[PDB]
Amino acid sequence: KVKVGIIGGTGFDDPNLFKKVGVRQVTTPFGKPSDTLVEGFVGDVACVVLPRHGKGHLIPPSEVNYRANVWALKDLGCTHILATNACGSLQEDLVPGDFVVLNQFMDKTWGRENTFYGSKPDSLKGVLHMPMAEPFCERTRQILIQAARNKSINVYDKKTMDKSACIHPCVHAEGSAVTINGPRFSTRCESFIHKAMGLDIVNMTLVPEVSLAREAGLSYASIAIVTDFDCWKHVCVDMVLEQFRKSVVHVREILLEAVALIGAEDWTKTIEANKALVMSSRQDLL
Amino acid sequence: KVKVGIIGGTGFDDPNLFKKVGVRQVTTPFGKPSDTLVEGFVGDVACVVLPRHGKGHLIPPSEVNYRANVWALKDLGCTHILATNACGSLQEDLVPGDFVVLNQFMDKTWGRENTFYGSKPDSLKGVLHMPMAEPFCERTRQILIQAARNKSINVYDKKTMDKSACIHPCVHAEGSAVTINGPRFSTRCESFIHKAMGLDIVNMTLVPEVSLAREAGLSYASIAIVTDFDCWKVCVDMVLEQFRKSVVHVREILLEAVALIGAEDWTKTIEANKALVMSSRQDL
Amino acid sequence: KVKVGIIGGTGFDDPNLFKKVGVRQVTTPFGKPSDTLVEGFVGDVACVVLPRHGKGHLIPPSEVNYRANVWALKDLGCTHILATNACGSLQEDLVPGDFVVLNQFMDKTWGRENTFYGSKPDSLKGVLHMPMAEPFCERTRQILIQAARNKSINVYDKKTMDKSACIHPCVHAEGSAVTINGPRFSTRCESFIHKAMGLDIVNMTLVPEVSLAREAGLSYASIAIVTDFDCWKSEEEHVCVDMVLEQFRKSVVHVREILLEAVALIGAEDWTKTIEANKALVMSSRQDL
Ligand SMILES: CSC[C@H]1O[C@@H](n2cnc3c(N)ncnc32)[C@H](O)[C@@H]1O
Ligand SMILES: CSC[C@H]1O[C@@H](n2cnc3c(N)ncnc32)[C@H](O)[C@@H]1O
Ligand SMILES: CSC[C@H]1O[C@@H](n2cnc3c(N)ncnc32)[C@H](O)[C@@H]1O
Repeated sequence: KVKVGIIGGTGFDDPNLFKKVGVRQVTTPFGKPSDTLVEGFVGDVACVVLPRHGKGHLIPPSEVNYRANVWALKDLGCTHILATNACGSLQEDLVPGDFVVLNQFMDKTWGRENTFYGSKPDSLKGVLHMPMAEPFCERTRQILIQAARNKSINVYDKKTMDKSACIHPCVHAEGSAVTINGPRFSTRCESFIHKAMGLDIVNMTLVPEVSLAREAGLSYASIAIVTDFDCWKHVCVDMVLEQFRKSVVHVREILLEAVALIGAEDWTKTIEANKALVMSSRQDLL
Repeated sequence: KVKVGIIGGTGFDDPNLFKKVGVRQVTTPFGKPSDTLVEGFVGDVACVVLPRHGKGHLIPPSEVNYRANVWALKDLGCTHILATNACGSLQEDLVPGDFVVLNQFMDKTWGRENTFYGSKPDSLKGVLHMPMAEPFCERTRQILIQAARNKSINVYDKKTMDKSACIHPCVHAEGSAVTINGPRFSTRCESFIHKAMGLDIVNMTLVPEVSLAREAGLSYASIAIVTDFDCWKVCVDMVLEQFRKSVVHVREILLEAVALIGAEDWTKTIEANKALVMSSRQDL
Repeated sequence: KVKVGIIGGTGFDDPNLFKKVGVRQVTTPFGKPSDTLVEGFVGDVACVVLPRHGKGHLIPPSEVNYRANVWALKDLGCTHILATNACGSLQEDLVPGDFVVLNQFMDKTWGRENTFYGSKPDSLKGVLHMPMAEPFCERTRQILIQAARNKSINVYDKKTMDKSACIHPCVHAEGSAVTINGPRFSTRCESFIHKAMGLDIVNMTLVPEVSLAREAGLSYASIAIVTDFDCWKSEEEHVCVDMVLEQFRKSVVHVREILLEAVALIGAEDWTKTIEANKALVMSSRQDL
């Protein structure tokens, strides 16, 4: 049976997705998650919410315990994780107030625990080399886009639609993220180099969250909230929080509809393949 | 009033900038600085100098306590930091013996403490997300450039001048650095990749020093010394003589830059520096 | 005079290279190596082999003690290190089953000890800034290439041969590697970005091994084994552990043949000046002295 975990980032401290049924404080083999987990239901579908940066946003991106957050949701029997991520746009048609259902990323983070497996005592025994060519669960990506359509939110696909058909605010049907380590924002030089590489948005939290989700055998998809233009075009904290304020109502609608849409389908084969993928990536056993 | 801290890179392990008035062996919340801080004056202007690599150049770039160095200067009441940074050139017009007053960078460092704030036990409490689009203090950059002019050094600005102004040796009035972790120098493949990205010089020490200075509310500017062509493109005695001549020039730039800083009002700039820190605290 | 160390990667967790003469259980000032080191002879040349990931391949690329592996081989008197490195191809002409005698790299690793020297108690006292423009030992590179020829394996030299002269499987006489930190494989986005930078292969273990060998005054060369296309070529078999191990199975005998012949070729030459130069480069790179 399906159970959807939700990891909320900047601006999503009041998800208001369901009346809470229960509240749970857990530990994992990798430490404590960012905060208490809040439990409830969307229809018949069990749902669990946690704030990535903890209540009060005291934890910076580089210090978030991504391993504990993902493993805590796995241990509650989540089959899916939906994530929100505030980001800066590197592209003219990705405008503050738009959303992006990411399908690609380039990793520029460092110093974070990015795998559950290793040779040290605070990791699980083994060597896990996971395929990441298409790093998200494509089924769950498409459910996020379909949820946007079902809630009458514009969807823009730059492959099949002229730029003049891009009506803001819109959900972009694809996009690539560069994940930088933070906590500072990029220089103009860095922003132009990321733009020249063809990346669409920049953010501090996607990785290693997406990677650990796949290690945990979970279907993961992110909805990126464009809160600013990165400085190739000026981003600051107050600018980001103000835009997320204007966009959070849509984030809620999409996530709410997405959970219901997940629950309406059979995931048996996908889940079995998620699990089999973890086992076939163990080099120490092969 | 103003007080200018100076962080001396390679070639400045024992700077003879001013008569030593006092010395300060301090400890910061983030550990010990690279060495004792030397206090004095340039005319009327208070000044503090420390060698980034310590006496004897025993501390490699990745192990320099950038947080302690910057915070120690802040605790002494510095309003500005001037820094020197030896570098390799990535471009044909940047020649050994030239200098660069950097205005941009691309960060390839890792494993260094690059922020004063966090939830970790060895940081101050808070989440600080600093804007860094133009990461230096532009007033202080122009002062280093003017100091070079005042000491009869050629200044070349490829935005406002044609190539005829690029007469060596010259101070390049803008430039972008890639900061690598070291300690090894780049491969030819790495050098060509950085060149293709349009970067001007490569160095090991600019970041996180520039980042932490802005976190500390301080105006910061770097004068980079071109010591070599990086290996995209040489007896040691000639290299050392040329570096020696470059150090004389940089010493003159720094002393003149301190006097230039002391001659202007910085009230509003300093208030803006501090306000940028406060408005960058997301946890508040 | 000469003694050749060998660091075996994937496919070499049990090297099986020569008759075991001595088994060394050692420690270094930087900790324990990945496994015991096996000493013996290839023909008349002394040789030492160790598995980079240890016997069970329980040590991931990010956690290998590169410093201890290299220093341990130095302490046993090695003058040379030959390394194998499994990799994915970023280029149409580098096909699974080919090998690459690397001559360049771009480093995207982090969090690994990459130098013997520093100011902390677990390093040697000093500051070493090594030049790395051409980061391999060129004589030892050419010996790997000659060893392929002596064993009737195709050699492809893009500088002197046309694209239609590339016959697979072949040893490529040059190539650039991007070293990523792992353990995950690259995304499609990352793979196309590395390809656009002109890199030839992607791998997780070359760096800092190559850098520390030069710091130790040793001649180092890597033979990269193309086990997959990296995921830019989606119309091919997508990279995974199982595919890598399967291709390595089909290639390992030829890798051993090149290694064993290269060891013999190294012993057949004089290295007095090259070793003196390796050592002098270390001393002239000390910036505390
Ligand atoms: C509160 S502003 C910083 C937070 O917003 C995100 N963010 C928004 N815009 C950007 C940007 N232009 N670059 C990087 N991260 C950004 C980051 O992931 C971070 O957690
Ligand atoms: C004492 S030599 C090492 C110093 O040289 C500087 N440097 C000079 N040239 C280069 C270069 N081409 N690449 C990197 N760093 C360099 C680095 O910042 C380092 O502190
Ligand atoms: C078992 S597959 C992963 C191992 O082989 C190497 N390898 C093979 N293919 C790749 C690839 N496409 N990218 C990165 N490393 C690879 C890595 O260095 C690692 O030790």
